Amino acid sequence: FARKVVEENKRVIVLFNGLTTSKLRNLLELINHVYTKVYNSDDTTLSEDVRDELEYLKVKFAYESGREPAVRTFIEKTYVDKLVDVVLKKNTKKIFLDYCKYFEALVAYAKFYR
Amino acid sequence: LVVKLVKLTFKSPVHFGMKRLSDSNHTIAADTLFSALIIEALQQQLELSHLLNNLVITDLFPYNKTSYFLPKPLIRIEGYKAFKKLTYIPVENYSEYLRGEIDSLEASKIAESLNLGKASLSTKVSLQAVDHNGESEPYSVGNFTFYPESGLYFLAKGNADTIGQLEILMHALQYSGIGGKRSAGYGQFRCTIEDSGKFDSLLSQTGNIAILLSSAMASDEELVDCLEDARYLLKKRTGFVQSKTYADQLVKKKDFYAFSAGSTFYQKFNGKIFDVSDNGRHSVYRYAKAFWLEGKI
Amino acid sequence: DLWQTVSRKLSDKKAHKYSLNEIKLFNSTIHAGTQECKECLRSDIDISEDSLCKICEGIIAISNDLRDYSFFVVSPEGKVPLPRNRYLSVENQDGAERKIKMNKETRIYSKNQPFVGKQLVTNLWMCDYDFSTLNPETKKQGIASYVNREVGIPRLGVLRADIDNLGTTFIKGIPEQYRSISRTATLSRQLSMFFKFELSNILKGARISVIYSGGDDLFLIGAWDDVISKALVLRKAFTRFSAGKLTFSAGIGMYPVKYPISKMASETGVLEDLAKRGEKNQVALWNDSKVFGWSQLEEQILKEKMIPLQEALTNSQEHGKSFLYKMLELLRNEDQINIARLAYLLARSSLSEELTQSIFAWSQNKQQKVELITAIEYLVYQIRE
Amino acid sequence: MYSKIRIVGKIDVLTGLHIGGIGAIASPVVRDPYSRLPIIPGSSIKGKMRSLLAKHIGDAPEILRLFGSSQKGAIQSSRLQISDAFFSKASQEEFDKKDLAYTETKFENTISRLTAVANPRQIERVTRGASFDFHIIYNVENINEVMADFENIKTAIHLLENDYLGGGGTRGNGRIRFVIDSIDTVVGDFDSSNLSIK
Amino acid sequence: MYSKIRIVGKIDVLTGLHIGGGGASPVVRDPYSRLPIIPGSSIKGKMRSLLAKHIGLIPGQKMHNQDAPEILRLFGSSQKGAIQSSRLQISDAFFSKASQEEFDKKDLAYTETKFENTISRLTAVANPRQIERVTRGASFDFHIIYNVENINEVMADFENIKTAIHLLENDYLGGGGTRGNGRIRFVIDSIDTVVGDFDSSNLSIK
Amino acid sequence: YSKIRIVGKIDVLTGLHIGGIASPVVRDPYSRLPIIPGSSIKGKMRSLLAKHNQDAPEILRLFGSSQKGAIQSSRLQISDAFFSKAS
RNA sequence: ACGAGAACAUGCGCGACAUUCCGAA
Ligand SMILES: [Mn+2]
Ligand SMILES: [Mn+2]
Repeated sequence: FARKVVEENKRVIVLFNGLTTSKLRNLLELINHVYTKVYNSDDTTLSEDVRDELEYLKVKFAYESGREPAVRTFIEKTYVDKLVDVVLKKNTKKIFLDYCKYFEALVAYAKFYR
Repeated sequence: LVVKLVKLTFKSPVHFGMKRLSDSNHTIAADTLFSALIIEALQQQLELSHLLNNLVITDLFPYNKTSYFLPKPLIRIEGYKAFKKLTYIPVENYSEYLRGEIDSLEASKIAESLNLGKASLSTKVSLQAVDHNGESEPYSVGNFTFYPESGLYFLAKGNADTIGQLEILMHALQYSGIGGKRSAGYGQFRCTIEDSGKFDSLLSQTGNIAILLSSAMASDEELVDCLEDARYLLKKRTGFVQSKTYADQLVKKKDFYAFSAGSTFYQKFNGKIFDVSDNGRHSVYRYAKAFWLEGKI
Repeated sequence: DLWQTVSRKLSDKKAHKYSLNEIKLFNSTIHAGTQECKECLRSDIDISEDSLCKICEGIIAISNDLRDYSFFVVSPEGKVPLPRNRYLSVENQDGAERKIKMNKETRIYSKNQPFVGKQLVTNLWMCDYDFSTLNPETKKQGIASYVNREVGIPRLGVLRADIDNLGTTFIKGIPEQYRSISRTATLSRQLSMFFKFELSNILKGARISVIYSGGDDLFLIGAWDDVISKALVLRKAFTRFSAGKLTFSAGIGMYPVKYPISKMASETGVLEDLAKRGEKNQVALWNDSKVFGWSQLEEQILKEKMIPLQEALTNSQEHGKSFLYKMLELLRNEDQINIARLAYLLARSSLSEELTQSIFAWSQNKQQKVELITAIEYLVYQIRE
Repeated sequence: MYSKIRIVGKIDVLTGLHIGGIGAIASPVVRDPYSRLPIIPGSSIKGKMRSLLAKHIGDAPEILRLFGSSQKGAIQSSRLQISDAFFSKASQEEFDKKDLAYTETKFENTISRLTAVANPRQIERVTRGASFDFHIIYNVENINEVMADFENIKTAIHLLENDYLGGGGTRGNGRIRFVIDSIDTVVGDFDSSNLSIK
Repeated sequence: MYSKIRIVGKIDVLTGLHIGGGGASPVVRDPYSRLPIIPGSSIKGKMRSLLAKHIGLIPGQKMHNQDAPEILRLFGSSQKGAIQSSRLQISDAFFSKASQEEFDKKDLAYTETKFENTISRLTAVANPRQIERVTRGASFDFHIIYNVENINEVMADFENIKTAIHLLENDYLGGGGTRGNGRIRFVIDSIDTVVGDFDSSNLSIK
Repeated sequence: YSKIRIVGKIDVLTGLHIGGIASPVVRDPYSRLPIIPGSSIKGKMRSLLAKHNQDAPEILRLFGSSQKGAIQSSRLQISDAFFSKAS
């Protein structure tokens, strides 16, 4: 699915209405910082501290959407905002790692199509 | 006599050498296993009379899931390169092969259906000289890694006490390991001894032709009546004596030429435990007794 | 049927090779060797100093003479034994002429020679190609000189070719109306003359030594890339020589110097056996996983995939060897995530945009990703300081 | 009568272990041909324990009778049969989670003394969390030398824990730690309840 | 009797520590825990390079094996025939758990993306660049082993390790270094001869 | 080979900004205090010294050179200037 | 009395050299 959304919003190169890795570096730095927290803990379920921090990730997602319009279009089309909801709903490490793999595949295809 | 099937599942890669450390064979003849049993028996302070006089073992043969492989009979096939390259034939297909009923395609499929392991060549160094102002010696050890469901098996004929002794010896041989680098991690296995049901059916049949199952050799008297119209393969059984007692320095055994497994004879011959030592402190035994599996050609 | 029965009688002879007396005398050994030759590993024959059997000592003495001279004189005095109480030696034109003058019933063989004046020589068509003998510095180390490279992995390559269904070609290939002793004998001579004589011209200029050509098979040891390149040149030339109608399969191995000689030939023989499986017109390259077609290896693996990668990476300051290794790691696994990581790796790899799309397309489809892996591996070996 | 003692346990990797030799890898580690899992050869364990025990003792009769000998006159069968340490099933499942590769590529360089330029290198190493099931068989040829030999085995294993296994472990690699799961006499009447390693 | 002197402690990163590695310039991380690491080759190379310069460099040194005999003895030599074991073995210094829990408070990321740039002298335009650095609050559990081949030469060698550690404390361990990165301070938790009877009580490297 | 260590204090007279609000000043993550990167100092002194990779040979040895075929180690190692505890 | 038996794929090696988050208000 990650390859599809990048394909659909790839325009001639303008991606996600002008999204670059510099626009996403604030969000992804938080995402991989959260990734190392989940990676280290050997728990089948997300930690309570991680859950509150992921809620702050949701807040930062909206903050970056308001700041950079390109990031806003990137989030809505991807549903990465909605994916941060379901991982908190399931509250499992395995679902979250699938979400991080989804975001990593997202920026990977985003760079591939640029 | 009673025929017990011994299935050897190997934990680690095994180094079965033909003439070189680099060689990686998937099987050992009966002479190699029998010498392993004699070495085990002398270690465990057991008696050698049962092994030397009553035990009739066969070559270690490949086996994988839902199949037991027997050596290719050296019969005339009445696409001929398919049988030439064929080595092992499953037991369920063994009765068919002697009668015919096997096309070149079927034989080629049988050879590729042998899922017995994968050979390789590990390269190692000898830093003994490195300390003494020298250079490392890179030497190669060829090893064979059996697949998870694969391994080697062999059948044993003997009395109750001969088989019972072999149950003890095989249990001790699990941890000595068979092969050529068993003190360097190559040859560990676990063996289960069970009464053979399908093999007893195959050994019960009585055809006109007799098929060797072990690396055998007839004495002078028996070679007179057995060699007529025989189709065989003389293999040069060579090597060094593995013993701390035989001599101060490691020396080679006398060359012994024995028929390969699967050689077909119209006259059965009982082999012998030939002596291949030369004025050593003890007699080196090279097993050449014959395990006969009769068949209808 | 006449030829099938002759070979059938031959196979019956091969089964019962020995008789009662010969078998007994084999097992009638008086003295254990307690000393063996390094090469032949024979203890029954008398071993001299340097720990060499008498036969192999003569074989080594034949070497350093086979390269220089072209006359093999069978004579009462020589280096290696031959039947009828004769021996074989390799001498020059003057040395061979001396030997034949001294004692009669002496045969002299000339290798690949054009017809010359009246003499008792017998023309032998033998493939003696050896790139090392061309340069005196490399002549000292025959095949081990191909290991010496300025750039590229030092490994040698071993090529073992074999014509598919040659026996079926002689028996069933010739139709009934065209089968005869003369028509068959022509086919034997054309196939023989291709291997014995034409192989030397095909492998010209390549770091390759021809161990044997002889009728149906082939054995060459040389530089790993030269062996692969001349395997494709030889396959193309064999298609021209045979005008189709005959395909050969080959195993190609990648073995360093000091690799066991028996293991070099055995493991490549296993590869040729793998290429002999199926429709038989295949080449087994390096591992048993790379059993490609001849057109597939020549075109899809090398020209279509490896060459674009080499040109792209040469244009940059460094010849890759770090993107290539990371590409291989991401191509070895079947995970969906590794595809995305490969996409990111290609994007950051700083090569042309249409090539990254091509590499991504190649990794997608099975039987096309393995071609990409072999293309990367060939390129990686091409650049090894 | 003759006895055999089966020491079985774990070789936990403490730092990336590289014992040199699927595709093209820069300085690859030795792997099982079938499963393509990194392994620790028994000859590598045997050689490193023999090397460290030879340094500790000082060939010596203690080393020769423990790791085997072939010298003229004194041919000693090797009592230690150190099998290949294969990648454990537990560490395979543990590495499957986290989708962590069993081996990692370590990037280094060599800054030249003459020119101060860095020439990069890559050696593949088994990742730190790896664990190898080691299977050692000690052949009790002497019931009087077993206690002294098992003291030597413990000394050689203690040295090996403070040293590195195969590779450039002077620069970090190869560090390992042994764990003994059990020491049970599989063959013979000899008892190993008193016997222990580490 | 073989003896080995184990030196275990911490490497406190006074400034951001950037030892490069595989995947804008990521630091080398231990793959098992995904925590930043200090490879033992980085430590051994920096100590050897600094100590060899301090002792003196033979002019036109084409190889590392042409170092001083004190350097070759301590860090190993590879000359044909005259192969020297390395008395000092330096292991990878992993991100300590003590510092990891300390970084868990304040929710530090174990790393920082430091934004540098280059101002070209001609164009006077800035070319940005991002390099990752282990945060200055971090500390790495470093573990070293010193082989004892000559008892007589231990005091001289541990003086050389004292000089090497002192030199490394002033310089950097990896990365820009002269631009501020890589500053470290060695903390010696304990010294003990784990195997061997050698007396390491009267031994110190800092 | 000798090492001479210059420790001191750089007291800032005006509003100092090194921005790695349009641009927040760079901060040491551990203490969240402002920091003067050592590369900011070293680059500024090197540029001013050059004015007063191809530079004068005196500057090249002082702050380092990476010329192909002739690499000179930086005799100057400017480190990050952290926020003073006293200040 | 296992083409055996002995044998560390091992030794040396910094992911490093230069690089102002800067010009404009
Ligand atoms: Mn053919
Ligand atoms: Mn052929």
